[PDB]
Order: sequence, then structure tokens, then C-alpha cells
Amino acid sequence: TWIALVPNDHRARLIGFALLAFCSVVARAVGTVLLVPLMAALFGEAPQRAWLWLGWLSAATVAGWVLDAVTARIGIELGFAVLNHTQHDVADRLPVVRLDWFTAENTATARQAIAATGPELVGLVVNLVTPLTSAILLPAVIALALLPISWQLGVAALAGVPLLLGALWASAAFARRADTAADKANTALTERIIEFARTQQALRAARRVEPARSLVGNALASQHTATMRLLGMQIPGQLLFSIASQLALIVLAGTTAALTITGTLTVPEAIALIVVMVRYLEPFTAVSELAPALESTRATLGRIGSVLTAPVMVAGSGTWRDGAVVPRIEFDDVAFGYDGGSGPVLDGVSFCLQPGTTTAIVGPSGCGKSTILALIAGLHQPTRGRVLIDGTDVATLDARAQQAVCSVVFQHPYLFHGTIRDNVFAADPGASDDQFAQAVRLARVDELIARLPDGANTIVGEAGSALSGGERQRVSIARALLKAAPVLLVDEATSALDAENEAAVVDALAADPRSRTRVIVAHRLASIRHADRVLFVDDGRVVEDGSISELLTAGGRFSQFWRQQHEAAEWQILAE
Amino acid sequence: SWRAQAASRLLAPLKLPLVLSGVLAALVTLAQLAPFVLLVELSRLLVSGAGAHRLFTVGFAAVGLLGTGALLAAALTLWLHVIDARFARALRLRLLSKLSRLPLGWFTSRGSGSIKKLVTDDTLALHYLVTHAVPDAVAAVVAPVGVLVYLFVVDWRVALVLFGPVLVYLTITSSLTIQSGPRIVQAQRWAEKMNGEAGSYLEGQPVIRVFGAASSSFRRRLDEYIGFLVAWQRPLAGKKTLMDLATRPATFLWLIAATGTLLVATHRMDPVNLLPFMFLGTTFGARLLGIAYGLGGLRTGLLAARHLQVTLDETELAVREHPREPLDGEAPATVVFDHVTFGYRPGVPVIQDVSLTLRPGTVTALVGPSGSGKSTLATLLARFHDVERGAIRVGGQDIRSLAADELYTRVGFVLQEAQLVHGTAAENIALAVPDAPAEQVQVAAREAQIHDRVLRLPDGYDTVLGANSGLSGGERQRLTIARAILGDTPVLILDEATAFADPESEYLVQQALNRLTRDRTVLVIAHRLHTITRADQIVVLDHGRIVERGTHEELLAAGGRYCRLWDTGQG
Ligand SMILES: Nc1ncnc2c1ncn2[C@@H]1O[C@H](COP(=O)(O)OP(=O)(O)O)[C@@H](O)[C@H]1O
Ligand SMILES: Nc1ncnc2c1ncn2[C@@H]1O[C@H](COP(=O)(O)OP(=O)(O)O)[C@@H](O)[C@H]1O
Ligand SMILES: [Mg+2]
Repeated sequence: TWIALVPNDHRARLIGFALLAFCSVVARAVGTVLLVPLMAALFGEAPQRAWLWLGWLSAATVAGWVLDAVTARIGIELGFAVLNHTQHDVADRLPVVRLDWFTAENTATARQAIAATGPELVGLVVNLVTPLTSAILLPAVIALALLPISWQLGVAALAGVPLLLGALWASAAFARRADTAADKANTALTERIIEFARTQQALRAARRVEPARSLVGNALASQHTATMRLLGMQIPGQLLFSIASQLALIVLAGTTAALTITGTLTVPEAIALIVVMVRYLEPFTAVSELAPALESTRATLGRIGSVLTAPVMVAGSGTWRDGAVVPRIEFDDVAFGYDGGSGPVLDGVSFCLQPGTTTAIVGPSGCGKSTILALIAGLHQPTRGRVLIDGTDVATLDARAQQAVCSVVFQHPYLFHGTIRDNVFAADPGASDDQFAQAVRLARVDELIARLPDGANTIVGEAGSALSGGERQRVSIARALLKAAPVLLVDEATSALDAENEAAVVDALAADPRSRTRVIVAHRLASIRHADRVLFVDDGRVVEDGSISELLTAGGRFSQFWRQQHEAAEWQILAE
Repeated sequence: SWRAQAASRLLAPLKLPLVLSGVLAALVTLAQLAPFVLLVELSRLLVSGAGAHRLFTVGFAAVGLLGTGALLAAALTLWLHVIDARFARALRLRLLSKLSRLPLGWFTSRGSGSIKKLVTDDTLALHYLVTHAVPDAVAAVVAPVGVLVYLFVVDWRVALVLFGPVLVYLTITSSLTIQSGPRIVQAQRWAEKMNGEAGSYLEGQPVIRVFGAASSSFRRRLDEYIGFLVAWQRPLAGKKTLMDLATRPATFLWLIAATGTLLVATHRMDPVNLLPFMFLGTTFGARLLGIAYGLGGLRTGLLAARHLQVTLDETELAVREHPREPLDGEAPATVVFDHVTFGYRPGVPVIQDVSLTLRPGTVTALVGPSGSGKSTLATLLARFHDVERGAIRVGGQDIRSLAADELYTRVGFVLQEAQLVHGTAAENIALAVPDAPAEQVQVAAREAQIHDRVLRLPDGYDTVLGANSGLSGGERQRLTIARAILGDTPVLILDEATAFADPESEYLVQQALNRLTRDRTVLVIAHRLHTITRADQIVVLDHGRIVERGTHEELLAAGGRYCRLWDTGQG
């Protein structure tokens, strides 16, 4: 629905541009009506009395020139305006799009809609709106002006306009349908090749390359079955309009000839009317020449349409009186399945945590273990349940204030294109360099900022930038410690062959003045040993919500995990 | 570029269908244009006598022209689609046959998105080219030429006085194009950069939603982008509108009317000989714009065909070079290296003269700073790229002198990229041996610590896999380890990073590996060098060539770089 909206507050400029385009159209129309007497004079016995009509046509021409020049200027202005407005609107409405919408391709869609639509819009205004609308409106006003001169031939054009427009649109629709059928069939064909090329290593290694190759080739040679519908439904897309136009021309010329042979309008008038008929038929071809541009713009703006018409998550309504100095994160009877790629992951879990007490989450991989740290941060919405941070729901919060309760250490770190100092200063922009120094010292990363050229300020965003794995994970840890919020969620990042990252995690766990409630999903015994209330989550449900000293010597699956970790860190490939 | 250039001219086998289609499209366009000449003839008749019979004749002629035009257009479309389908089928077969022969290294050099892009995108672009661009461009170039010839045949003076707007348009557009040199490449660079900005902003969405003050950078970049676009476009707007004014049919109409009125009033025009200009004279401005449009349009298909051909004319494997007649070192699994030097580019060489020999039943390891040719060597061992100098033999028999079947019959490897071929999970474990009797598969899956999970699968040993299979990284790695166990090839390659890939499911993968490497010539790419302490031969290498090899205890009792890597945290 909402695809390209002008500011929509200053109606004056819009209505003025509209009436100006209409004036340019009516001038271009009165052009041919002035052609009529000129051509009528150019054939009679006295062709010397056409200079008056030539002067009048020149007047109409210069009027049209001024009008459409002003129209083009206004068009370019409105194009800049709409580009600015809609780009700001698109980039403004993507902290609110529900997170499970960013699928594998919905992300590429938004990327294209963001970084490919500048020139498309600045041309969309003028090059699309003004020619398309003017050329459509022109035949109608031509007919209306042709009614006084010859009534029986004026109404013919008014009958013609709808038929020709319908023919044009039907041809466009046929073309589009044939094209989508074509490339869909092409994808159906050349998907097996992509599949055989993706798994080309395992096949080659298992000595199964020639049978798979022969099978795919046999399938290719077998299906065939093209043409008929494809060719049949691809043909009409141009013949329809070509026929329709030539037929309308034939009919109009025949009508004029019949009316000048029965003695209702002398020979000179018929010629002028024949000329005016070609003038009337030209704008339809002018429009038909705008099919591919219109289709390209339609796709480009469908990108923005899909972006803006995406689902949005809202909490609002205002809460958070004081700040809940040390909250208590409980959430009972909660289920959250991923809309898109469904499956009831994390169905019906319940646990009341405590304020200022580390609560380590440990479980098998891919068991809905980061979804819990998302739902606790309020980054997701539970389908049937309620997160109860400090005895109040989290969906009853003004979004600006519900992000000031948590601070996450996300698994895959992300450093935007800037400098290390600016990344670390993204948490609290209004901080002092002493707090920053304390954090950059507590995150075991001072050696990293002093192990690089030119100091702290360093282009870090992307392209390696000398940052590798744990090196940027420690920057993320330093950033998540700056934002003063009474919750610290630390989802462990894989940092093998690097002990500094683990030491920094232990430091963030033990030495911290803030005294905040923390939740640390981790696996390594060192990280897991500094908690006092461990949860064992197996397939979307807590299993062993006890504590270390009592989970070891009493129950199961955790002596299992414990011995597996203790004897998996001494596995050396023996020469056997 | 030019003709007979066999790096962009792969579309040579259809040059004759293409020229016949060009001729047919020219005929179609002339048939489209003819109705105006018929109208002029009708007017010439009507202006003097021309009883009803003579006008009916012109009507019949117009009907005939319409019919033959429609028929020719239909024939052209059918013929183009037929030849395009045939050529596309041939191209698909050729591309697949080629893809079945490129060296494995190429695949883990391009990736996955590039493969799909190339195949489907370029096939579709070339098909669209052949079916639309060529005939449309032929029409767009043949229509103005014909109109111009017909105009000069009728009256050579009105065409001359009509050239004016074309001349001023060329003047202004030349001025603009020479007056916009910097800004176009600057905007291209801006677009290429803003693409990365958008990618990063979309990637780091949770970080934006938690730390809301980290969005500032992207918003400032976008503001600078739109400001640059405005400051670029806004200035050259008056020039653009003044140059777009001399295309309007109103201008050509005024010119034609003025010159015709001047010539007729002086009785030197024969006014009936002015109608051709009135009919097919105003759109002459748009005709040249269409020329430029189509001739520019036939560019994406051309560059796509060029890229596809430079992919097709690749360099496949030198394989089967005059068998080496296996030597007398030892031919069980004794793999021996030599003066091996190899580089990805023809310039910088990554590997230099390693020459290390493994024994049958030995476990060798590679240790270097990450990014020092540590994996490239083992990768070469499995024939991912040919060496530039020196030999590599498996049993004293040069690998290049080995059929792709016989080679991997004895050089099975387990790298990263599990690479599950979607099918029957049981058959996916038994990919190596075609038909295992349903018990070997089960015992291998039980001895690879995956049996319990594959039974926990919805159905069992029949489940077709896929993106939504549910298997985790560790689970897929254990399936591939089971497949390699069933393979039973007495030379192995371990990328140790496969172990600590899924940090939770790691003990099970360690057990699977300890079962997989019970009797081999394992070559371990060791990342965490504590796991290699009982290995028979350690080999440290940095920036290419080897520096020193030996056993752990000795190499530690002889200080260089290894006591260094050892004291680092591990002591
Ligand atoms: N964006 C997504 N769309 C669909 N399924 C998802 C998505 N993200 C995660 N999942 C699935 O949800 C489950 C929970 O995964 P998660 O808790 O993130 O695992 P981990 O413990 O490795 O962090 C898994 O089956 C995972 O594949
Ligand atoms: N696909 C590639 N294209 C070009 N150069 C590459 C490619 N992959 C690796 N290299 C380069 O080859 C060299 C060897 O790297 P590699 O053997 O992967 O290191 P390591 O084993 O220490 O991880 C490095 O300089 C690396 O940047
Ligand atoms: Mg996780």
C-alpha cells in the first residue's frame, strides 16, 4: 500500500503541479486543433491565408514550451523531496521490524531497497509521472476539443480511447505473465545444476561423480516439454497492441473518407482530420514505449513496498517508574516458535531468577538456548506467555525505555564501520574517558589497543582490519560493560586457541562494581564454575535447575556434561 | 572488443539464425511503418476524384499489410524462441560437463553465491538477450533509417530544416557528458560503498536494537549520500530540461508547419507532398532516443556471455600424465613430498620446497601462525591444485598420474564443510560404498556417535535431508565422519578445526575421530598444538617453507619457535 509518499502536508505544491501539468496537456492538445484550420487552408484555392493560423500555432507552441519547462523544474524539485523523505522513512523504520522477518532473502530485499533506489526515484518523479499521465490524458482532451468541429468523428475517438487503453494494458499483462512463467521454468531447470555444483566435493571424494553427472544430464535431456504454452502465451504481448493500433488507424481513416465522400465535409477538411487522427494515435504508442521502464520501476519500488509493509512489534504504553535497581527475571508458561520455519521451540519453560546472582545456562547445541537470552533481553516476543522482569511484564514498556534494562554480549560480534574507540563508545555516548579506560582495562583488551598501529583509533569495521575472532569479541565485551543497565546477558562466543577471551569473560563475571543480575550461557568449565544457580536446558525445557555442588553429586546429565568437559580437554591424537 | 574474439564470442554457433532474425525484424518494422505510406497514397487519391473503388483498394491493401505484419511478427517470435531454447539446452549441457571437471580448489575459491549467480543469472540474462534485445535493437535501428530515407526521397528540404533540433540536442548532450566526468564515477563509488553500509546495517540489527546509539554512523552515511545526490543532480537541471525540450513532437510540429507554409505559399511544394512529414515526422526525435536505448540495452547480455565464456574456457586438471611406474620406496601408504612450490597467483608463491615424507601408520601434524600456508599443503595433497615444481606421490606414484577414481580411492580426507548431499540419511552415510547391506551403515553410525540422533530423527534411516533437516554442525560433521569411516581409505587428512567447531558437541566428535583414525597416515592441521604431543613427527612451517621437523620432546629440547609456541600459555 504505502509505496511512495510525498510529505503529504503541503497540499499547495502538489495541487499546483497537478494543474500545471494539466495546463501543459491542454496546450499540447490545442496544438492539433490549431493544426486543423492551417491544413484546411493549405489545400484550398487560397493557401496564402494560412499565415494567421501559423502564427496562432506558434503562440500555442511557445506557451507549451514555457509550461512544460516549469513543469519539469517542479518535477525535479519534487523528486529530490521524495527521495529524501522516503529514504529517511525506510532507514527510520528498521529498528522496529519484527526480528524473525529477516530471512535469507528478506534481508537481501531490504539491502537492495536501501542501497539501490536513489536514481530510480529521482527519475521516477519526472520521467515516469509526467509522460505517462500526460500521454494518457492527451487523447481524451483531443477528442473533447474535436467534438465541436465534427461530432460524428469526435465521439469515435472517445469510444476509441478505452478500447486502446485496455488493449495496451492487456498486452502488458500478457508480456509480464509470459516472462514470469519463462524465468520460473528456467529456475526449475537450472536448480539441479546448482545442487550438483554445491556438493561437488563429497561426490568427487566418494567416487560418485560420473553417475550423478549422467543422471542430471539425462533429466535435462528428458524433460524438454517446452514451447506450446510458453511460445503461445509469449506471442500476443506485442501483436495485441500492434494490431489494435493499426486497426484503429484504419477505422478512423475509413470514417473520414466515408464522410468526405458522402458530401458532409469538403476535401480539404478531411485531410486535416486525417492528420489529427495520427496526432491522436501517437500518444498511445508513446505510452507503449514506456512498458520496460515502468516494469523496472515497479520492481524497484516493490522492494520498498515489501520493506515498509513488513510486520512491526510494538510494546508502548509507558512504564519503568524508577529503574528497579536490581531486577529479578522470571517468566512462566512461555512458548515462542519462530514465525517462518515453524516448530514449537522453547515450549512452556518457567524459572524465577534472583537479583544480582549469576545464572549459567548450559545445554546441548541447537536446543533453543540463545532464544532464551533474546526473550530475556526483550529482543523477541513470546507467543503464549509473559516475561516478568521485576514483577512487571516487558511488553508493557515504551520501546525507548525497554532497551535500557539489558546489555547483551551477542554470540556473533558486530563492529560497524568506524573506529574501535567509537565502537566502545556506542553504549553510552555521553560517557567520560575514565569509565572508558576502566572498561577497556577490565575487558582484557588494553594489550590489543596497544598491539596495533597509531593507538586506539583504528579503522575496524570490516575487511579484516587486523581484528580476528576473539579480538573483536573482546571489543564487544568492553562495549556491553559500558552501558549501565541492571542485567548482563553474555552468550559465549567461540574463541578457541585464545585464552584472553575466556579470561576477560571470567573477569567480567567476578570483578565488577555494578553488582548486576547476570545470565551467562557457556560451556567451558572455567566460565561455568563462577555461577551459583545453573540451568540445564534440553530441547526447550529446563531439566536440572539446581546448583553446581548439588547437581554434581546427586543427579544426571550434568555429571555427564561435567565428565565430558573434563575429559574432552585432554584428547590428543595418539599415533596408533 | 571485436569479432572472432573467443572469450566473448561463444554465441558464434547461432550467428546465422541471428542474422536471419535480424532480417525478419527489419521486415516486420517496415511492415509496421508502411501504413503511413498507404495513408499518404489514400490522401493523394481522395484529393482528386478517386471513386469508391479506388479507396476500397487502399483499404484492402491496408488489411493485407496488417495481416502480413502480424504473421511475420508471430513467425519471428516462434523462430527466435525455438533457436534460443535449443542453444540454451546445449549451453546447459556444456556447462555441466565442464563443471564436472574443474579442480576442487576452484569451488572453495568462488563459494556458493557466485556459483548460483553465474549459472542461473547468466543463463537467464543470455536467454533474455537472444529473445528480446537483438530483435528490439534491430527494430530500433532500422526504423529511423527507413523514416529518414523516405523523408529525403519525398522532399530533401524539410528534412534538412528538421535536423535542427537533433543538432542542438547533440550539442547540449555533448556539453553535459563532458561536464559530468568526475561526478559519474564519484556516484558509482558512492553506490558501491553504500551497498556495504546497507549490508552492515542489516547485519548488525540486534546490536542496533540493544545499543540504540550505534545507528548514528549509518544514518550519517545515508545523509551524506542523499546530500551528494542532490548536490550532483540539482545544478544540471536547466540544461537537462532545455535539452529535453528539443525532442517534444510540438517542436518538430512547429518546424514542419512553418517550413511547409513557407514553401506552399510560394508555390514550390505541391502541398499533397507534405503529408509524409506531418505523419511520420514528429516522432523522429524519439526515434534516435530509442536507437540509443536499445544499443545500450544490448550490453548486460554481452557482458554476461563474456563472463560465462571466460568461466567455460577454464584450465581443468592435467590428470593422467604418463604413469610414473611406482618406485621402490614403499607402496602401502608411504606418502612422500618433494621440492614443492605452489602459488594461487602466478606471482607470489605460498609454498616453497617442503619435501617431508610420511610413513605408513604415522601421525604427522602441521603447526604455524594462522595464515602461513598451513592448510594449503594438505589441500594440495588431495589434488585441489597442481603443483608448479616438484612432485607429490602416494606410494611412490605421482598423484598427477592417477585417475580421479584411483586417487580418491586411497586419499580420503575430512576437511571442513560437511557438505551433506540431500537424500536418504542411510544412503548419505553409505555414499562411499554404493550398497552396504543395511548393517554396515548402522554399525558405522553407532561407532561414529550419530546412531542415536539419526534414530531420534522423525523417521529414521530413510529421512530425506534438507535445509530444515534440524541437524546441527556437530551432527552433520559426525555424519560425514561416519561416511569417511565407511569409506576406509588408508590415507587421511584432518582439519583439527572440525573438532572444536560445535563447542558443545565436541566429546562425541572426538570419539568419532579417535575411531576414524585407528589405522591411517593421518595428516593433522593442528590449530591448538596441545592435541599433538604423542604425534610421531611434528612439522612447523611459517611463511611457506619448512623450518624444522621432529618429535615433540626433541623439538622442545632444541629451542626454536616451538618452545616459543609451547610456552605461550601452555608452558
Ligand atoms: N532465524 C531463525 N529462523 C528459524 N529457525 C531459527 C532461527 N534462528 C534459530 N533457529 C532455530 O531455533 C533453534 C534454537 O537455536 P539457538 O537457541 O539459537 O541455538 P544455540 O544454542 O546454538 O544458540 C534451532 O533449531 C535453530 O536452528
Ligand atoms: N581462495 C584464496 N584465494 C587466494 N589466496 C588465498 C585463498 N585462500 C587462502 N589464500 C592465501 O593463501 C595463503 C595460505 O593460507 P592458508 O594455507 O589458508 O593458511 P592457514 O593454513 O595458516 O590457515 C595465505 O596468504 C592466504 O591469504
Ligand atoms: Mg548460541
